[PDB]
Amino acid sequence: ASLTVKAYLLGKEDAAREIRRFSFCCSPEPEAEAEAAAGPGPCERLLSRVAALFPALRPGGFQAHYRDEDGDLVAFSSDEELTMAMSYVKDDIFRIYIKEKKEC
Amino acid sequence: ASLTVKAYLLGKEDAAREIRRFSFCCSPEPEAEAEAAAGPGPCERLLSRVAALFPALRPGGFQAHYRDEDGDLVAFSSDEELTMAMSYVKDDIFRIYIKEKKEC
Amino acid sequence: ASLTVKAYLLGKEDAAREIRRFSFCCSPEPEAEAEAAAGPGPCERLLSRVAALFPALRPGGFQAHYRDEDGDLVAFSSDEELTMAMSYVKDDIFRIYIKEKKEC
Amino acid sequence: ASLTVKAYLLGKEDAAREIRRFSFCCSPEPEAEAEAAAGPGPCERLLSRVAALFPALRPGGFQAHYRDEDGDLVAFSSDEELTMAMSYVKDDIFRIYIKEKKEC
Amino acid sequence: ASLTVKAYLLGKEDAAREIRRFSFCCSPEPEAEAEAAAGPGPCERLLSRVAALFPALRPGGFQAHYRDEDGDLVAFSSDEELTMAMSYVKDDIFRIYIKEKKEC
Amino acid sequence: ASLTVKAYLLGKEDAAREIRRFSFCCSPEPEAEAEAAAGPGPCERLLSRVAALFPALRPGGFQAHYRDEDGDLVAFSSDEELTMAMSYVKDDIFRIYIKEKKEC
Amino acid sequence: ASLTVKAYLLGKEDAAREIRRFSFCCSPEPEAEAEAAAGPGPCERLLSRVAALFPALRPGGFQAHYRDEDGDLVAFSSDEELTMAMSYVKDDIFRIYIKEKKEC
Amino acid sequence: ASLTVKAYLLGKEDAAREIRRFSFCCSPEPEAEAEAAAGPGPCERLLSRVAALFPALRPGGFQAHYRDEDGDLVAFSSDEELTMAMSYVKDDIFRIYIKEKKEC
Amino acid sequence: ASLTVKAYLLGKEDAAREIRRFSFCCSPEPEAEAEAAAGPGPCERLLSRVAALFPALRPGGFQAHYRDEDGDLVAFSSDEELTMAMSYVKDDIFRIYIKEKKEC
Amino acid sequence: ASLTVKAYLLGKEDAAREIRRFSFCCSPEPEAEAEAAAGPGPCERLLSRVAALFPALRPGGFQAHYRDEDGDLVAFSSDEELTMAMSYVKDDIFRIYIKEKKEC
Repeated sequence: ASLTVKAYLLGKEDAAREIRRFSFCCSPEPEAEAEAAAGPGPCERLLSRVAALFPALRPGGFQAHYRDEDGDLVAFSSDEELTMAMSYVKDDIFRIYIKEKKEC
Repeated sequence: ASLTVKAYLLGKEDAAREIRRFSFCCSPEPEAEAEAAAGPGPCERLLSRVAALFPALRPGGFQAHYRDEDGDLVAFSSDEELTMAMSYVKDDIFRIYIKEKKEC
Repeated sequence: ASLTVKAYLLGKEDAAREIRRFSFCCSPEPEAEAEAAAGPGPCERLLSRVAALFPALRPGGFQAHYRDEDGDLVAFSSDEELTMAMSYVKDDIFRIYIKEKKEC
Repeated sequence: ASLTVKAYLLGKEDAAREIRRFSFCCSPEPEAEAEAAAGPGPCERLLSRVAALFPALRPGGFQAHYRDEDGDLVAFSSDEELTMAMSYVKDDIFRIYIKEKKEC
Repeated sequence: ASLTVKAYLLGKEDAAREIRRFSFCCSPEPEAEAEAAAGPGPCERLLSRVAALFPALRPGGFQAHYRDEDGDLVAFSSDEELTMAMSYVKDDIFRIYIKEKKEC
Repeated sequence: ASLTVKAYLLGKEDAAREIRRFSFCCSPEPEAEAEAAAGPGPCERLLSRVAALFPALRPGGFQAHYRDEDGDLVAFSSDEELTMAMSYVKDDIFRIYIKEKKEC
Repeated sequence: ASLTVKAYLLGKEDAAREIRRFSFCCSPEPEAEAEAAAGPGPCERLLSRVAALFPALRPGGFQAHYRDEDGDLVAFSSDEELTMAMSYVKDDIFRIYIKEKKEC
Repeated sequence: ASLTVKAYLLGKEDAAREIRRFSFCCSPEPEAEAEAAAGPGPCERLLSRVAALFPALRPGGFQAHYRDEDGDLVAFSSDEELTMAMSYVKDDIFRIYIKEKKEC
Repeated sequence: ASLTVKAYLLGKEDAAREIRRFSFCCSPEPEAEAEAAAGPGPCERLLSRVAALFPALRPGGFQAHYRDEDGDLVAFSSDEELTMAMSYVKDDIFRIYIKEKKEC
Repeated sequence: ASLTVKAYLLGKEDAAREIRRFSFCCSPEPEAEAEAAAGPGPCERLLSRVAALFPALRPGGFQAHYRDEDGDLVAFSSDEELTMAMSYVKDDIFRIYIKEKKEC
């Protein structure tokens, strides 16, 4: 399941500041034997890869979102919630919206 | 009864700060024998799951609401009152509105 | 459980004089056999590490605090009370507030 | 009945000098058979635990209070009076106010 | 694989200020023996050549982009992402869009 | 790992008095054999080089800082803490903030 | 390497008081045999020539600066730091900013 | 599945001439045994009920529509197409748009 | 590959007369054994389904189109040309434009 | 060299009557050994494929054109002239204009 993720980085008034467009492999998985318990999570691997590409942000300091049917930026941080996020993929493009974690 | 809960987290002037959109299983229930008295309550399981998802709040320190026909944010904390809250579900989306418990 | 501790050292009017930001390993533990009774405590290892980093203070002469929901600097010195202190961690940052032990 | 007690230690002009925030188990009770007459009292177990945590005070030399509806620091020392003290719990936080027993 | 790169330098309101049009040799590579580990990267050689031509910018202080199918300026800085950038070449012209790295 | 350090020297109201901008080689290391135990530390080599450049300060009499995500000047003096300082590098610029050690 | 240096002399509120615009020969060097150890330094020859032109200042009593990408007046006094200063030359104009050394 | 149908009857320039607002029971179904093959269809029962309410139209002489995401009046006459029509229900209101079948 | 086809039926001045919006299963295929040579074609199954839904047209007497990047109604009748038609799908909606085959 | 050909079929007043948009493989060629002299020509394979797609025309009875820089429909029938036709490809779209061969 080759899945393209188009990571929007949002700015001041929720206008996009930098777009990245990488590829992601959620349903694919490594070798079918346990070298660990079971890897990282599918949302933990996503946020580890969004943090690796953008130079403007550091890992652990950003909140990834998506747009639902109402147009609202629904956040996601879990991997049982990333599966609800990915039911909104249009063609193969999973558009996420990155916002940084400021003061309050 | 698969039931989607869209948890709005309200901010300063009751504008939404973070939206979460999980799923909830009120009328479904576990195995039909008593390993306890009867579990937690259906409102106790809801507020335990809203607190588990949001990183911005800690359990016991938030008040969950809903909108009635007048547009008012009616609070709910009981499980005989959660049944009156859930008579306002529109399609299958049970929109709650989270507010934190500050000074006074 | 990698846990970041941001140690504020408070000054005259409870304004921060020096901030340190180390990492702490409370729930992790050494080898699963007894070379002693059971190590030091998880609060004894914390206050031994806060005293090791700051040159401005000496061990046994400082009181570590935290902020609760009311904004008050609740002190902690026990390890059954450090577990109540650590239920206020926000992302992974456990902010403590150090005050020195003066005359009276 | 898990019950959180936030022990304020009052100072010179009834300003708080040290806050402790422990947990207390009034309505819970041990094994349902008599190894004694009936334990200590529920107020005797409270004041034995407030004295155990604070290093700044010694047992038998402090007066625990609470705030009533008038804002007054009503003292309590009995266990038929601790039950009237605990009808002022707000969420699960039972705020007591400790004052030491000086000269006159 | 002779590949023409038309480097647009963007200005204030994303209007082009200076255009350069050089040639680039991504899939071609030097002698088939290791004088190093493996050269620079194919994106590192691109950004080293864009910085060499423009006198108006200095290396390390510019962000190269491209236009995707939506018309958005998708940035690229990696060499596993330059391969996704170069799937949008039209005839042999790989149009990149240079933006400088200002304050915030 | 070529790493640029931009040393701000702070003044009266934490306004910068002199900026220096040198280069630093933390992860690079000398010849792979022991002429000593293991050199100086990576934080000891940093503070020895900040003291060598500025004529306005003398070695052993300055405290180097950095800004975390909260905007606070977190100090660092150790080399297990310099590794946490250097997880805030933005492009390749590691901005430190120098303050001198006065009376009290 | 003919290199033009435009020496701004800054005044009260960092406004330019006198501009000089001379030429400088950093990478060029004299006869390829040692009449000395190796001349003066390339920063020592620069500050000896800035002091020779301006009548308003005397040698040893001025601090030469440059502007980095942030707009800050980064000072330089070394000749391993003048090489980092000269990576900001725009066409062939190396703009330095002179400030005199007053009381404190 | 109680489902409200708001039947707009369109006029000359696609302006609504009469609105009816009845209720419909698509996913509900009668007794679970075959008194026939399987009833009428779920679209045949809908158009039989729209024709029963409006006095201004006669059955077999009207075309029921719906609005898609583009704002276009997409017609439907089948019951495998009514299931695509009913994926646009907003709260529980299924707005259809009735147009009569004139000359050409 | 669930693929939605929105069939516009064009009228006199290429204005839409009736819209249908069905679903189509191009890349999906039946059981992996040959009961025939290989079914109908993927364009033959499309035009057999567009003719089945619209009552206003009869099979063999309509020309299906699509819009390319120039805005022109490019026709398609082959199944090696339907694969070029379907590279213009936007989200999952494959908009075709039906025109009937009149005199000349 | 994948090359898209957009075949316009011109009508009465040189307005397009049917557009086809196929793909063409001019510079690609079959197996590198002679089963014939050398295939058909690259213009003979083009006009054999334009005649295969359009049902409205028969092979040998149409004249293929292209637009030059003056906007004129320059015809081509040779394969040393098709190479001059294909120097006007814009992105990868080689727009030809088909006209039928009538009386005079």
